[PDB]
Amino acid sequence: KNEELRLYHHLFNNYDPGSRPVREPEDTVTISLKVTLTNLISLNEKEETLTTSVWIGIDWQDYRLNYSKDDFGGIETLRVPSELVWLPEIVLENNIDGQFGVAYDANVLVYEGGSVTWLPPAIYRSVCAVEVTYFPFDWQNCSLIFRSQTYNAEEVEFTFAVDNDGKTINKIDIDTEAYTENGEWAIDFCPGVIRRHHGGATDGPGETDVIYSLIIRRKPLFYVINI
Amino acid sequence: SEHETRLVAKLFKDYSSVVRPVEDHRQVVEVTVGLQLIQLINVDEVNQIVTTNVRLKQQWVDYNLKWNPDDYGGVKKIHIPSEKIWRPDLVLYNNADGDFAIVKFTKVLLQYTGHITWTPPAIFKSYCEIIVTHFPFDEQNCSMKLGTWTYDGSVVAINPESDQPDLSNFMESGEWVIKESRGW
Amino acid sequence: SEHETRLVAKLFKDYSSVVRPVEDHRQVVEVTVGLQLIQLINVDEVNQIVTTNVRLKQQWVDYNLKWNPDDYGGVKKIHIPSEKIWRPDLVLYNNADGDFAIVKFTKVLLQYTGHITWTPPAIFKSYCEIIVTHFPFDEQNCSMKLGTWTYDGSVVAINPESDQPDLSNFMESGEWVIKESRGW
Amino acid sequence: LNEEERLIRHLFQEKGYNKELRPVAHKEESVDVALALTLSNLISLKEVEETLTTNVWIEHGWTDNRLKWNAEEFGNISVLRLPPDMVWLPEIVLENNNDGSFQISYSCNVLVYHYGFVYWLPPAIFRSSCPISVT
Amino acid sequence: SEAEGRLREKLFSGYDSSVRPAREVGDRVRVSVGLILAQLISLNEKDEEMSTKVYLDLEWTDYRLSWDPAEHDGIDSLRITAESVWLPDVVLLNNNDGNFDVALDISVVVSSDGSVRWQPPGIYRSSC
Ligand SMILES: *[C@@H]1O[C@H](CO)[C@@H](O[C@@H]2O[C@H](CO)[C@@H](O[C@@H]3O[C@H](CO[C@@H]4O[C@H](CO[C@H]5O[C@H](CO)[C@@H](O)[C@H](O)[C@@H]5O)[C@@H](O)[C@H](O)[C@@H]4O)[C@@H](O)[C@H](O[C@H]4O[C@H](CO)[C@@H](O)[C@H](O)[C@@H]4O)[C@@H]3O)[C@H](O)[C@H]2NC(C)=O)[C@H](O)[C@H]1NC(C)=O
Ligand SMILES: *[C@@H]1O[C@H](CO)[C@@H](O[C@@H]2O[C@H](CO)[C@@H](O)[C@H](O)[C@H]2NC(C)=O)[C@H](O)[C@H]1NC(C)=O
Repeated sequence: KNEELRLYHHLFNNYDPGSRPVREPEDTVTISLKVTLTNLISLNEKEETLTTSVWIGIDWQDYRLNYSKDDFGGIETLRVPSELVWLPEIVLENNIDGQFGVAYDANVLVYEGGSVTWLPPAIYRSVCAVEVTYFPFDWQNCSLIFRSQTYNAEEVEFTFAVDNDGKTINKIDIDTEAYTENGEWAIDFCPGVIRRHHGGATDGPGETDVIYSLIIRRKPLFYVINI
Repeated sequence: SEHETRLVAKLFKDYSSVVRPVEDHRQVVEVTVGLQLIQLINVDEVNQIVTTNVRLKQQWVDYNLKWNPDDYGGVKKIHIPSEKIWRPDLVLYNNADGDFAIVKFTKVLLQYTGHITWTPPAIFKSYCEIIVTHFPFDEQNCSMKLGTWTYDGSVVAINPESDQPDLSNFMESGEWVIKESRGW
Repeated sequence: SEHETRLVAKLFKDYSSVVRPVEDHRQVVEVTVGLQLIQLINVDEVNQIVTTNVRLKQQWVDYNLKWNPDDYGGVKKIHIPSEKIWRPDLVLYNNADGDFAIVKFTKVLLQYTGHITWTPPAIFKSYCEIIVTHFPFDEQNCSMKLGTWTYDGSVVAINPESDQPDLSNFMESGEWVIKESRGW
Repeated sequence: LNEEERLIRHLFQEKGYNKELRPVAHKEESVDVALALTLSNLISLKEVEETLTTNVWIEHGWTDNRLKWNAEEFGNISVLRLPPDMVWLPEIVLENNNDGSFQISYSCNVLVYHYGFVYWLPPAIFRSSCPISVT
Repeated sequence: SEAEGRLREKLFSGYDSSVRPAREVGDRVRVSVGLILAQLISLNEKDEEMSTKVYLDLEWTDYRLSWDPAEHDGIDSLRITAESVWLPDVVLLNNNDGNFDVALDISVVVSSDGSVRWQPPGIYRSSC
């Protein structure tokens, strides 16, 4: 008898994916976020659209999905479809094509101790206003803004993921070995910042998001040689 | 959050999304409609089409979706899939070649009073008569006519949330300046 | 069809597609993977994307999908929808702007021994470094990295069916000649 | 809306409405479907692709005697809005499309009147074949 | 159409649309394949693809979908949504855009002897 089936029925026979993983309503769910860029596909100046391929890494705790390996034959990880668990519903707010969500609904990994990890890949087409003044010798500042589509800052908050040494990864992660630079665009900088706002008395509930700022430089060789 | 699970099981045991959400059929559903313009994506002068990114904030009370917070562990608001409940069917009456209605069914915020706020995103492609007499120094008046496609005023009433569209989160355009905006 | 109807009803009575298809969780799922290249659709040098038409033959064994043919009128093989069963989640890691995983869910051929063959089609749009130094007489060494996105080698193992991609049903290209091909 | 809830329960659950079956007493009868077209706007006529793009509101009118009721036994209700997936539909398509969109764009509610008339006004964006005489 | 409802209920009790109809192991299902060309939309030389609009014409016998008309008010044929019956998985193998299937599933016409005729529309982009 596969112990994965026993664990799956133990964690999900009584589980509501529509309710947040909080014991009290006023509690907040802390979401650790990393964004990894695999490719910068293009920057279309005419449509002012940045097309990128990324995978988002989202970690959090769900006390209802808590189990010990000793009670389940030494299982330390359970892969399950993302549709069966509560999700923070992270979306790219500044998309230009109406596509808010991720490209592929990968399985969530449920570790012992209630830790939930979701690593969906995504293709994003985002608004990037092109500063034309020095084109083709120009550099651009394209933002990627991520926020929960449903929950306010009191319900879900964000923190950055940490590396092995514990240093906060407050930037876009890029795997150097697997990275191929865009033919026309070099990524010079990519900081990330967690913003919180609209916490005023008149405004009411607070709001938060995570903005990454790709500072990208054009390689002007084509325009130099041909035009 | 077992309180929320029990509450949601209670609210939708014998609920119907086909039926208009008021206690008596002779009453009118009062819907407050507000438009937030996020971006003026493009003006197509040839086909006479204005494409924009908008948020269509709709507010209305659902008579049957009420509860006492004290009976459910202090829960005063919840988030519900929009497909599950009755909604007004707002349509862009002057849609050019885009979607007629909302296609992104995001979650609604439901209060214990029964008040529902639903702020779906949409890309509106509207038909705007383009006068090219003074092009490139032309001024264009582009409208977005919104209404309940299948409900008349005697059953569902729509009212504006504000005299003007919300342009607080409007991204700057590199081709157009919005001088004036208004809802009637 | 009565025999196969009864067999299918038996097989999917108590089936789970969530868990891995092993008797013991400490066992590894051995998946044989073979890529067949039907067509080389396009090589976009500007955006560095290679578009190909492919069949991704995947073979494994489902422990719980076995039966005795004598108990079912001699049925030794069947065809069942792929969405009902556990599958490996092969993803093109260097996908550029297409689909990351299989989206066309064609039928799996299931043998009575539990052996599954699943040969879905796909359009792979793979990011690849394009060297234009010798264009128009350029050679391009492009790649397609495939792997189980959410499973590691300790729970699901992938092995190549062959040392080379299957080019037996490859349509000739009017722009490119495949000098060499190999899977590692 | 206690009365429309009761009326919908009566029409669809009590009497067992089957939307797969046509509204006829005998299989040999035919359902009269009345059609009208309203042109909201002519989007374009692409000459090179020979395609006409239009926005049209198709008015469909038919009779379904299974969906009749006395308005006075149900609180003077005279009309009902229903999702189109609950009722039988006369599936009309644009035969001469050239992109593969045979069907209407937005499946809006049907209006069902107490005397059995079903009114349905789905709007659609259609891309149709228009051969071009260039002479 | 109460007679049609009773006939449909009788025909689809215990019917599995995912199981190929073969009364005995080894029986082959004969599928007759024809094509009607409604329009030759284009032949794109740049993309090397032919775009056509067609109606397929598929015919096959399903022994499970047979009945005696005299026992069913003389109903000699039915029109059924294609997803409700077993279909042969006939696809355009040489499509150029990744689309293998028909444009609209529509309805099959089933005769009392189990003969099934299906004429789905298709917009196909094939490699040429
Ligand atoms: C690439 O693109 C990114 C994104 O655009 C750039 O980052 C942004 O740069 C802006 C400057 O150009 C930053 O805006 C300034 O931030 C200063 C930080 O001080 C804080 O101010 C807080 C005040 O309240 C903030 O939050 C509320 C939220 O409701 C908002 O309404 C306010 O406007 C304000 O942002 C305060 O609470 C906090 O403790 C800090 O003190 C701020 O001081 C600046 O204000 C000066 O300038 C404004 C100009 O309008 C003026 O009105 C003020 O009086 C004052 O002089 C700015 O607000 C912005 O925060 C950056 N966003 C990030 C990092 O997420 C980035 O620079 C670009 N890179 C390039 C070009 O290389
Ligand atoms: C998941 O369950 C384990 C086991 O109950 C929890 O670990 C226990 O934590 C308490 C303190 O909170 C200790 O007193 C126990 O000794 C621990 N384990 C044992 C052996 O009972 C763990 O904290 C739970 N995780 C979450 C997220 O609640």
